[PDB]
Amino acid sequence: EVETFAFQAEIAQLMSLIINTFYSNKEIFLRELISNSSDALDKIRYESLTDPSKLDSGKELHINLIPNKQDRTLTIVDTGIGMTKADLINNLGTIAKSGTKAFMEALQAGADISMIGQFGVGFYSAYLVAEKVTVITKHNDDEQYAWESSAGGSFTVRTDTGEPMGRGTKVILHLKEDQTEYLEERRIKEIVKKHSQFIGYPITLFVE
Amino acid sequence: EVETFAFQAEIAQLMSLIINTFYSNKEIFLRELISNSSDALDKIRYESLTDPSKLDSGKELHINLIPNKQDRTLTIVDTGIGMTKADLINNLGTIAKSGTKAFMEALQAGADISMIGQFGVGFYSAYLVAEKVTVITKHNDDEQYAWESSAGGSFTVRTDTGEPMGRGTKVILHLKEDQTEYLEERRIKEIVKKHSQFIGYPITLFVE
Ligand SMILES: CCC(=O)c1ccc(O)cc1O
Ligand SMILES: CCC(=O)c1ccc(O)cc1O
Repeated sequence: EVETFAFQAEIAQLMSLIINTFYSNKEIFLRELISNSSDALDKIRYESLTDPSKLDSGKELHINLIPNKQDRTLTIVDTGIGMTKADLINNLGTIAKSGTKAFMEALQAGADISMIGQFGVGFYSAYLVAEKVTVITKHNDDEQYAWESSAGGSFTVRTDTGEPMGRGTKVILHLKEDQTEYLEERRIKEIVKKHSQFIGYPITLFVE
Repeated sequence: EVETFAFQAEIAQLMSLIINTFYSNKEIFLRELISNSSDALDKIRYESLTDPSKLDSGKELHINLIPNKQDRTLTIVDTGIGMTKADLINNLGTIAKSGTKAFMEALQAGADISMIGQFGVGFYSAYLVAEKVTVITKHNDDEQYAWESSAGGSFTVRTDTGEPMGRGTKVILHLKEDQTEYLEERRIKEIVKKHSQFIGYPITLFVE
């Protein structure tokens, strides 16, 4: 059923640093995740140029932001390329061992955490606001998996027996009890206007 | 021998706009190309995690900047993943039809040309300083090709019968007669310090 994995030592370190370093500009987490979704959307778009049957699983390419105040979650859904099980396990598709090394070396050279996505490890900036991230993903090659962590050096992967999604990745952020501002419609609008105003796919902010 | 292709109408338009729009901050072209090389280097690195024989063609991952004042060229060499012939033809691996659409829509909404790489069409910013770009590339799956354009709505692809390179892509910029500043060691250093100081692969500026 549930398989448990250890983060590579470097990714464990990165995460600890994101959770432990005092850093007020937490909002950048949404830019990082939107831009991840935008990159995955490019990949399914590039691939459908040569093989247009890859879109049999969803012809519409978009990003949705779903806050839910009861569950204290913000969900970023994209209909991008999705991850195989192998991708999930290899640090959600990233070059995370050397991306972290490069990042922790930019840090001790005049850079701040906001430059995280330049090293290809943006996803972990989710840990700025979330106490637990759950990642549901579906690639055309493979079945649907749920990936999950509350940091602490381990993550779980299970085949997700719940709701089919067709193709893409849903990042569910279970927010820290003091970061509920990121559930407010006004707050989300502002961040999307400020950090992601020129992203080439519809972004849709759901209402409650 | 030499096959000639037509740029897609949108890419033709983008290029014309890059060549024709008055825009003084031409230097951003080097940031765009370095960051393309860095992305390709990530791809061969991600792929060698699962299959370490993909590095049989070059174990070292780096970017080199080679000015040559006699030929009036600046060459950006990377040992990244390389392009197949198909990739070369599909707009050098980019989503260029819709990336341009997204870009030309950011333009008439408060954005300037420097935001070009956010739409995945950074490569064409080469036309800010070059009268002709020649692209030599080698992917592990395929042979070695030269791709070439002086804009005007057409590009050529030939199998490159010259010097083997092992794996990667070399972008040769044949500079406009008034943009030779980009051949100066001081000028290149400054741009690399200002726009690309935290890129996670060695960048080496060759000397003449
Ligand atoms: C591999 C690309 C992918 O599916 C993905 C990864 C991280 C993320 O925050 C969003 C995504 O869509
Ligand atoms: C497909 C990635 C690739 O080989 C490449 C493309 C454009 C570029 O300026 C440099 C590159 O290395």
